[PDB]
Amino acid sequence: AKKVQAYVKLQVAAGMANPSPPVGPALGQQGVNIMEFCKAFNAKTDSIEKGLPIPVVITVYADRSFTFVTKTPPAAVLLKKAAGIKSGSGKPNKDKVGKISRAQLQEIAQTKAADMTGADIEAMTRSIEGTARSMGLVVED
Amino acid sequence: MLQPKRTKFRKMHKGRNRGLAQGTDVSFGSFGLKAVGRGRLTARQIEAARRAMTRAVKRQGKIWIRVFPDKPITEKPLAVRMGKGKGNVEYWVALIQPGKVLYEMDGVPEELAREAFKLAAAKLPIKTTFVTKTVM
Amino acid sequence: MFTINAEVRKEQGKGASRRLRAANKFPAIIYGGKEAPLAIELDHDKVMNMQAKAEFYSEVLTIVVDGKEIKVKAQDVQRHPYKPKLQHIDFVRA
Amino acid sequence: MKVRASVKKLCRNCKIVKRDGVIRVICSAEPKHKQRQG
RNA sequence: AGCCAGGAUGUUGGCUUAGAAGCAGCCAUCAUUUAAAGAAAGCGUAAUAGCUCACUGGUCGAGUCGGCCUGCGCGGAAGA
Repeated sequence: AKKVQAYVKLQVAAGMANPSPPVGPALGQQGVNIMEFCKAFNAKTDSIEKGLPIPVVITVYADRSFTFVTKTPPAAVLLKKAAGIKSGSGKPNKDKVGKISRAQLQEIAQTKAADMTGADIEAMTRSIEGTARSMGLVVED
Repeated sequence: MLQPKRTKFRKMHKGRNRGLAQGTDVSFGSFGLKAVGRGRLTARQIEAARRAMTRAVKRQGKIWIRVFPDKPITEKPLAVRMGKGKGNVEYWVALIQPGKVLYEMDGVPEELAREAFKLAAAKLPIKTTFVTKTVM
Repeated sequence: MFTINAEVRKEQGKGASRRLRAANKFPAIIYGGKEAPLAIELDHDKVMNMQAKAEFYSEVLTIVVDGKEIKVKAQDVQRHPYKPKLQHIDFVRA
Repeated sequence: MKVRASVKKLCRNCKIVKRDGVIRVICSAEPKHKQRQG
């Protein structure tokens, strides 16, 4: 996008609409609308699948509030959707907490090409397995 | 605090602290904190300096205290006249001469050995220096 | 591979040696083999920077004294107690 | 400021200056790092 | 040493995430298009964000950087 003009990235799991406890006026401090997380954002969320937060660029113009297009599903809850226990990582790498099969990461990495850094499949394969190094997720070779 | 487990006589004469030292090379470890000044070191100063080192290079490494007190220093109480016996054993010192490797350290990089030996040489009364393990 | 230029000590004892170390030198001796031992004075700084290497104590040295060459090996070094300098070096012939 | 007898650079912006025969530590980042008399 | 440029993605990495989305948290601490880049070295947040730097290019046209051994000095150093 452009120079930093009132766009930030914030929400929690977007299976529901308009999270009032976690953030609230964090999406109301800048020119970002309160209403455009509730109906139209879920209208643009149902196009693929629900149950994922979206770190997104919301460029607030001199229009009504802004215009928004969601682009990429992030790898946090994509690497938590089938990893192990539902609590979290804590100290995940010094023991064996999680494990991930690498074929689904090859196909999701083969899908995601917008918000990445890489031009080869193998070049960006073990980057998401670097996110498996993050949450201690042991890859199954 | 260090102190011999069992002496042979409780009170020692003063005597003097002349000449150079015997423990001079870094023997056990790889880096050494070697004395330059003469002085003498109580058991509290050895303990204070060892805690500064052990804290400083955390529970990694291995530290050798190459000096040991084994010399009892007696003091007379306050408002007691002169005479009427020798005093009482208050603490224990080691006598240091120029050349004693007071401490050794191994299993760290040199820059942490510099750091712990700076941190711990400020708990001792003698001017001190850093030495390495020289090969012959 | 080290070449250490030396002279012969015409004087010895503690007076002459301590006079010789204030003049930024130090005494040394070359003994071993069948020859007589050879009292040698050495420049200090050259030998100190030279012995900072490890190969000084392992490789065969060459000492040039009176325009000769004696291939020696550094047997045993007396160092100063609390200063980075040398008192004396025993060199065994090789 | 801090009159100490060991003056040191506490930060990377701290800077030792001798003014009028007095060692000083002039910082730009934090004015708590201003020191005198080393 | 100045001066002109670039310095990211998974990375909301999960957090006890009540707000940490590199910033009161711990484990990790990887991999890439790239000269170069830290799941952030300093600040900083209601909170992302905001900058600078660590590194690289251009301008620059001769020394510069930090240790060691030393001589002489400075501070530390207030009394009737």
